[PDB]
Amino acid sequence: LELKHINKTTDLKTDYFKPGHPQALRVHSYKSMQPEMDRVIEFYETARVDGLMKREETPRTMTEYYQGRPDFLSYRHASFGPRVKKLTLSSAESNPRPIVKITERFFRNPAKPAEEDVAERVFLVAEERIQLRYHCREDHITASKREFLRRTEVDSKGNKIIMTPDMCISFEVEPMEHTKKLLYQYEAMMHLKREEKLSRHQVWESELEVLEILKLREEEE
Amino acid sequence: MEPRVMDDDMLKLAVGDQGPQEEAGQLAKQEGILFKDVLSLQLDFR
Amino acid sequence: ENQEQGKRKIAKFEEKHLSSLSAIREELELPNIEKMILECSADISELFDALMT
Amino acid sequence: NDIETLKGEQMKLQGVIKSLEKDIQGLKREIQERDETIQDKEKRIYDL
Amino acid sequence: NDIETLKGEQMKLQGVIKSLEKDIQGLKREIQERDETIQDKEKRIYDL
Repeated sequence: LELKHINKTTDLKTDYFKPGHPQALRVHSYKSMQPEMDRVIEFYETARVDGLMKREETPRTMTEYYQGRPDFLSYRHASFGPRVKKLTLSSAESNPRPIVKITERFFRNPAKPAEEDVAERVFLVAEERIQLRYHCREDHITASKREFLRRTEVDSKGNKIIMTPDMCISFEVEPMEHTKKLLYQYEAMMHLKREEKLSRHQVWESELEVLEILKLREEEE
Repeated sequence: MEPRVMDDDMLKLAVGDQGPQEEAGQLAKQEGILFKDVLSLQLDFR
Repeated sequence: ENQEQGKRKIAKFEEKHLSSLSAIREELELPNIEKMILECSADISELFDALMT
Repeated sequence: NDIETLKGEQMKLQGVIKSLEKDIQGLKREIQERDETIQDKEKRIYDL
Repeated sequence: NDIETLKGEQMKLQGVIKSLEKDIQGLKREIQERDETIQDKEKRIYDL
């Protein structure tokens, strides 16, 4: 621990650290030591393996800024909902916040075309939609946009819900004939459902990492 | 036996028999692999 | 030189027009929607004149 | 035994769907027998 | 993994069993509907 700056007017405590930490702490700005409060945690890219820069945690949302990731992921943001009142568990570890929204913004991949490289990917979990905004080509202003209504595999009557073209809404600058195919969009659903599950798991892992960081800082203090 | 010579009829026959699929999946394959746009052909053991 | 200037003007218009589209998709009042679509078209004409010049 | 029972799971998911379809196929045969009843009465009305 | 796929196979086996249960009762109501129509039009036969 190098520096501790306490601003009494805002009751703000900021800890400036040094390289070489097990969790690679650089900056920890907070007002209270309790979890699920307003805090900013800044890390080191050379010492972290996920390339994470920044995590701003609010009582309702979490935000992660990355750098140098092989999948070009740069931005993650998950909005949580209110907790259902379960009378048997009162711990934040045992009662995670239900994930409502996830938004992942990815760096531009030069190996991919702009209309196929996903610039932004939004999972509305509660309403069950997935929205893709692709990267913008240099000879265009607006970008390709696609909307998908993620339906449950089983309906209310026990039948498998088969894919229909009316569900998929795609705004394309140039209309690709291969993106209107029903098979390509179905493989897109499979990949996007897998990515939504992976993103929710990664957000839960980030919350557990925040809890571990807070426990380690409490032990150090 | 007679070695028959390779034509469009058994080409589309192999396109048919490579994937059983479903009905909406079959329409998806119709949009995906047209006779101009067949991604892969398998004609082994004929 | 001229290509770099055009690229910078294109980038500035891209940022402004993306903000304008975000203003499109959140507005609830019809005269406001029509008026800011009109100023979007005015911005399009301005960028067209910029690249012509 | 994992692969066979997962394969048994997938056919049984198709079995539930096709049984729902086989209900409709069973109705189609009974519609034909209804039409056979339709066909014999109109022939006797026409013979009338 | 073998056990939970076998459990899933059993509860989906209930799925066709209840879906077939709708089938025979669906068959038997239309069986009477065919027979009632034949009984009405064989009365028409006695009229002819």
